[PDB]
Amino acid sequence: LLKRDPLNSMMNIPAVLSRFAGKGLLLSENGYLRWYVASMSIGAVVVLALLMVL
Amino acid sequence: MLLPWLILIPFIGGFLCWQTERFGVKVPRWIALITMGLTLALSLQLWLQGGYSLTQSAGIPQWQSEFDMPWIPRFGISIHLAIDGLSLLMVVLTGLLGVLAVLCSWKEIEKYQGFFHLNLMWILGGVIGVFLAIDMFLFFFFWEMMLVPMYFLIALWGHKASDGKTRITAATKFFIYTQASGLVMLIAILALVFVHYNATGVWTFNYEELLNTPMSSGVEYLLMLGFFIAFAVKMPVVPLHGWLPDAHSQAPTAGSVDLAGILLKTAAYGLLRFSLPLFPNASAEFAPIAMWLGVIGIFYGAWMAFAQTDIKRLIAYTSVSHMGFVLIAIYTGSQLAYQGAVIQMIAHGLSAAGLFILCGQLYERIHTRDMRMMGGLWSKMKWLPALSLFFAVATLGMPGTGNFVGEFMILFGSFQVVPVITVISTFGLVFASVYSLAMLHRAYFGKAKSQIASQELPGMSLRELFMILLLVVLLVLLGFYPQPILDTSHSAIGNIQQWFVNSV
Amino acid sequence: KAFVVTRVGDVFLAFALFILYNELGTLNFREMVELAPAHFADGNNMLMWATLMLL
Amino acid sequence: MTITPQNLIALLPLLIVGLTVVVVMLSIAWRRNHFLNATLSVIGLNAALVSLWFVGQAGAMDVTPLMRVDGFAMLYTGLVLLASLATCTFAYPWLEGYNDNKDEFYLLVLIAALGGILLANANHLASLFLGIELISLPLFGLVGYAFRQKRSLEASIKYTILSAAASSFLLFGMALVYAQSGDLSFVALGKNEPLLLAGFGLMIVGLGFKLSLVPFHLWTPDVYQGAPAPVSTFLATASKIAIFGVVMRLFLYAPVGDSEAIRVVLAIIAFASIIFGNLMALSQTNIKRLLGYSSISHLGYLLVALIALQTGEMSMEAVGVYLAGYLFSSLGAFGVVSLMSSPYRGPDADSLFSYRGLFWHRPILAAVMTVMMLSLAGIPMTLGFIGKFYVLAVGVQAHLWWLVGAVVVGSAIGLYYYLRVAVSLYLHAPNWQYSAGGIVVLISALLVLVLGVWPQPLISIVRLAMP
Repeated sequence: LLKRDPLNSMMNIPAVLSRFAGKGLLLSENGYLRWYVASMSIGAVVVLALLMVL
Repeated sequence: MLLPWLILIPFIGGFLCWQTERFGVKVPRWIALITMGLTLALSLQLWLQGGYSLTQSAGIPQWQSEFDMPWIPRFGISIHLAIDGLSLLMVVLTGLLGVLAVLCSWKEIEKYQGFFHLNLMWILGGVIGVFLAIDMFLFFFFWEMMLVPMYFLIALWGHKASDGKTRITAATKFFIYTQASGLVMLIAILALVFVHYNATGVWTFNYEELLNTPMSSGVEYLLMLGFFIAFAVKMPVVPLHGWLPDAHSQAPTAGSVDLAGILLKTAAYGLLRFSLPLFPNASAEFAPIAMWLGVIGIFYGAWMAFAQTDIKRLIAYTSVSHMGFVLIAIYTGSQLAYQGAVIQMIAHGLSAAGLFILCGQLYERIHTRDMRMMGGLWSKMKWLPALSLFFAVATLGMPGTGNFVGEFMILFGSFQVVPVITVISTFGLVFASVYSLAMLHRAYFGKAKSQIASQELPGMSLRELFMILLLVVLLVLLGFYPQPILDTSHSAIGNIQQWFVNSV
Repeated sequence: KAFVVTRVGDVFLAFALFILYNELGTLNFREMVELAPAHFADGNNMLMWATLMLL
Repeated sequence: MTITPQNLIALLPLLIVGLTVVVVMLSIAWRRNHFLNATLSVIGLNAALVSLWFVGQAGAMDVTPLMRVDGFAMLYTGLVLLASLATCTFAYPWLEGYNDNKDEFYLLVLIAALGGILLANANHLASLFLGIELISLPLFGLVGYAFRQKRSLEASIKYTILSAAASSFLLFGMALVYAQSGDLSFVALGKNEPLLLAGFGLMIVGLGFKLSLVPFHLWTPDVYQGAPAPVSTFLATASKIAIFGVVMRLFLYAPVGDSEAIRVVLAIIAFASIIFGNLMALSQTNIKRLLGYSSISHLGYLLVALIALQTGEMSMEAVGVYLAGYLFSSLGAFGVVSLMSSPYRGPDADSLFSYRGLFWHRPILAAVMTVMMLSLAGIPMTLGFIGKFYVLAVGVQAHLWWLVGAVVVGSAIGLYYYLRVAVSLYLHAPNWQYSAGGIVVLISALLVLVLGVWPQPLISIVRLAMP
């Protein structure tokens, strides 16, 4: 059961989660400029919402 | 006085080897040997000239030599190099290991060799600077800059850019697992200094006035966890040690001598010097968690050592078993236990260095790394396996080796303070025997027909045998006659223990 | 197998060695002989652990 | 107030550069020569650096109600001038291979220097607008310089629509604040009703496009791949260096920035900027997109200092030194990228897979990219580490535990791609102003090394400048 080292692998999951979450963020980028402006509107929406809950 | 020079010779030698790289190619090997000879000369001069048998109760501030210099005056960051007795043992050990590193790299010419040696002296000088460090920022800067040049060693010299397994897993885990915790202890340093700045009103980064800073309970506990996390990823402790076998199995075995024999020293040095005295009540509360992690480390490293099939990962998993004794030693209230840890720690370096030199030596003889593939090489090699038998014998508690007196005075002091966690701990010796015999029988006992490549074997040169003979005789004298270095470390160990006793 | 078994016995032997230093201080045989009854006026229960594990 | 000679000596940076545009434009119409225009433009920017000494003879004072000249603005004008000096020296080797009209380049960079040195000096909301747009119009037009490629025009058009959009958000926010307050002067502002705060959020949108913040970062890859590498030197360094000064001064002076309602929103943007930069930055195999990804994270570290500007006076020098270190690191890295394109070559083929080797091709230039690339990360012996160290100290000082933790874990994530490029320059291999371009990046390499090992003299300059 110790032919492969368990705790080295189970503390590598920060790197696994970071790399996979980084790949998802790269896939979130599109290149189509309409969604860039939609990102600007949706940042304005959340900033005003986050300011009105304060 | 001698301390600025004694941390700078490694950096000066790297500049000069790379300067004379244009002049010649056989120069940096001979330049590097002499420069490490000068390092041990100054280190041994401090051992002999200094009053190593000094007063056992001269307070917490006591130093044979001391250097101060303003570096960043806005926070009081100063080059506060100061050498104690046990710090001087650390310096002489790394000077000797540096001689072994530059001797194992002899007759190793490549496309570039001056780059390798300026990096080699840079990393060894970084460890010396950690060992002489009283200012917290200087300690942290040296702690983190010895950590960058080994990455280039594992990357460009783990294998010459052919396979991608020498960077993206081995070297990268080595780098991240240390630096995240280094930043953790930096913010721990800053939280401690800020609570001291509220108390008194001066921006200071010095150890003597941060030693007795007034802190309310429930506050210094978090800073003690913050110090211990960075001190638990460098020496192998139970939750975070996955970098160690990958780092040792991929770096060249000279880089592995640096990675095992002396990088493992500095964390327990910091647990003795920077974590115990600053946080007495937090460490007194945290003690039983440390004992549980210590016993788990010994048993865990031996099982993982028994279960492994290669050799570099095998000795790399002996190291995590060895350091569990040291951690239980530090987190107890006994003077004898701490003095056992020091001799165990010096012997740990001396018993890992010879094995790694010889494992690398065996690989370049046979061009095969897997242990179970070979077997029965005793009829072929003439001096490698006999000397290797004693080093595997010196790994466990065999008397006449320094490891026995080391681990075993810890157990005396540990049973003096607390019975039940010690009586669990002693059983690692039985487990130390089983992975020691597993190494010996799988590698050397058997028939040479286990491998086809075990039928044409080279000879062994004189200088490798010379540097193996010196280590085996040096390790036997430490096992038989350990009094001189215990008399050296008595006062430094004593005031740390008296402060840990009296401050609670 | 002999090596593993003899070191199990040596762990058992060193256990009594820790207990004797904790209880009676000096490990010399004769000084132990006329120090053992001086230290043992009150408690005796733990000496059987020392001696059984010495055995 | 009227014009006094004190005002003219204070205005000397905005003046020498403007006189340079006129002389450069007359010289273009006279001869249309590349050598004369490059010489005339670099002489004017060097004359602006010389005249920084003369405004240092003048104290902290106003010129008009639009501007306030302090010693803080002296340092920021200097950062912008060296970036303009840096971009013209990197453009001559790239533009020697350009087919025609090789002379409009320096005219636009000179206009952008006017815009940068106008956002250094700010005291009224209108000067904020005259500066943002003066620099955008060259950046509207210079990423579209050499439109003969299929992607330069693409990059120019994407940046054009988006930058006009941000300016329209900034202007609409700028007025919605002035509805409550009687004046738009930074100091006179705020003399927490929702319309002023709502107007403030609109200015954050219009400012966070150019500062490349988390929901506005989408332009920073594409134009950095599309623009010429000489333009990327200016677009990475000078624009955001100049822009960060005015957004810091607004929160320092305005009493509305003291309130926690704006503080929480900017902290979350800073938190997400570090994370949403350093996670998507790993997978890239293109060097220009790689530097554009790192820019988002560097501006995030600047924000985690800026949120604690109001708690402790160490944040002023912390922002200043990280900007100085960030300038030198990006100029060296982007200069090596542009120095690989010694001719125009049409579309330059630069990628992380295209940078195998490069030490046995050109060893000195590989060393500069490695030194700067380790300086971007946080490795010691480099000026980026001292800048990283102050922003950690500022976050510790102000008890922003989530934000300082984000920098550390962002550093932990972002170490990975910097190190690959550092080692990829060591795998197996697959004119006079060019030597001048090499001298600029080699000079920067020496500077970042000596100010990482020995960082005190740069702090003395910064505390000399800070008021």
